Amino acid sequence: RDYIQSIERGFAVLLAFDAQRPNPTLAELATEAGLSRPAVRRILLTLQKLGYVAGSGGRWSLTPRVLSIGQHYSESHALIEAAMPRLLEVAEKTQESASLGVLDGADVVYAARVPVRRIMSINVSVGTRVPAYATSMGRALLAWAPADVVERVVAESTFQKLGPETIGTAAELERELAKVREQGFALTSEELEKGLISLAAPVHDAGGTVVGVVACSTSSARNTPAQFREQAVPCVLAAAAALSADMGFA
Amino acid sequence: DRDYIQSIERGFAVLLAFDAQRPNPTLAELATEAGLSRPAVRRILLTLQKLGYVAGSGGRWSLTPRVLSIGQHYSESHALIEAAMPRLLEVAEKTQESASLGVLDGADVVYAARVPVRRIMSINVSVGTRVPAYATSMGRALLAWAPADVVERVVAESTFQKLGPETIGTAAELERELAKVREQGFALTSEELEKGLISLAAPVHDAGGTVVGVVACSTSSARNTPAQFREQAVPCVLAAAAALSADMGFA
Repeated sequence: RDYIQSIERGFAVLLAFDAQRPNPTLAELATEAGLSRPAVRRILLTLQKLGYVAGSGGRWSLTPRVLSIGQHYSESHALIEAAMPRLLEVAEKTQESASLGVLDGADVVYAARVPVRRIMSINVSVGTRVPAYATSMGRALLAWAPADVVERVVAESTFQKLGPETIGTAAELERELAKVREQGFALTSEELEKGLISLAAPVHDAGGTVVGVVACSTSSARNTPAQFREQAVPCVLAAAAALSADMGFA
Repeated sequence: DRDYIQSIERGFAVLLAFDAQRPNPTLAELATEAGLSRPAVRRILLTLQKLGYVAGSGGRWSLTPRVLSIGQHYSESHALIEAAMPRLLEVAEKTQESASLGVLDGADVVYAARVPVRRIMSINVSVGTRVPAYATSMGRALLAWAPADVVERVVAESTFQKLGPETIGTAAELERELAKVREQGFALTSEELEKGLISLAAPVHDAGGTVVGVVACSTSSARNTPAQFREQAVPCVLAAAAALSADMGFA
């Protein structure tokens, strides 16, 4: 009708790949994608012609051309490049990795990252997805968002218990959103994962629309939430403010 | 069995039509760029919208962040290492020197891959060895075309301590070195990491134009002068980096 299911299946094949299993057979991909082998074979051959996969010896690999499509999101969103120097200022000051988060349905996606080298690794790459309900980024992105947006997120939010302190209910989400509006930032402790503490502050575009958040995380082994707030809040808010200015916010 | 699904090609053609020049384009702008009819592109946009990859409003369209999540199903570093091996062997055979792939990690360069040669008196590096970006050919070739914020991080995290007789000691000096590298197309250093050690590195690119590593090669001043080594080794360090760049889809 207006729905091209093969496009869906094309993505399903790409997403069936595991970063840690770089060279699967057709059969492994089709089982992962939940698609028939003839479907997967035809998709693979198309993706190969387009330069996204390479096939050899019954096995298949992604190519770097697979990162190229993602790079178009960044190229067409100037906030990403502008973010980098501001995130570096956060990472240097705190010695904690600094990120730009953007809303994508019920998830937040890490759109840009300045990592710090520890073994005590708070591990996410660009394109990593985390639920909005359970994160500081989520809350700083939803605190000033429309009610319909929020409901649409809530409807899709699994509200899993991910850490010892993860909120349970949407009624509870709403109480955290209220705090964020009063604070001007979100703080979460042990909600996305055991031992994980995060701050995030909203970034505004020229219209005063919250288009992203500057975020910084620590381990509870390094700081208590109150310590992390006292230490890191000033530079997280200053980074978001500058980034907002960069976008033409007044 | 047809081995080709056109609408998958068209889906990508539409996704790729969004860029710095078309951040929020209309249907007509997208259809023109993709080389497709507007009805076809309309149907593809509506499918991509349902899948959460684009968002449409007021006759204009945007990529959502969802496309970012595709790349995380890939390790480029693993792939670069695998593709590197044959090219590094080529370099080791032509130069008679251990050939390495270097990658950037913060202010350090890591020896990601290595093809060693056999000498009694040897240049000793294992995979995983880190050397500072500020003091090395590999560092300089990894930084010379890197975004300002990447160079800025290195600077903030570098000690700039003297390691060999000729190590640069300042950000201003590093910056001058990087300009020389942009102009040369490769880095050459001598005596900056250790007395008697001379090094060359050339940048490697992937499909998206990003410098993803360097092909590198070192010698001893007992076997070569810096000018001598640059003569005999640069051509094939360059050819190896260019061949590996191609393996990685660089146009």
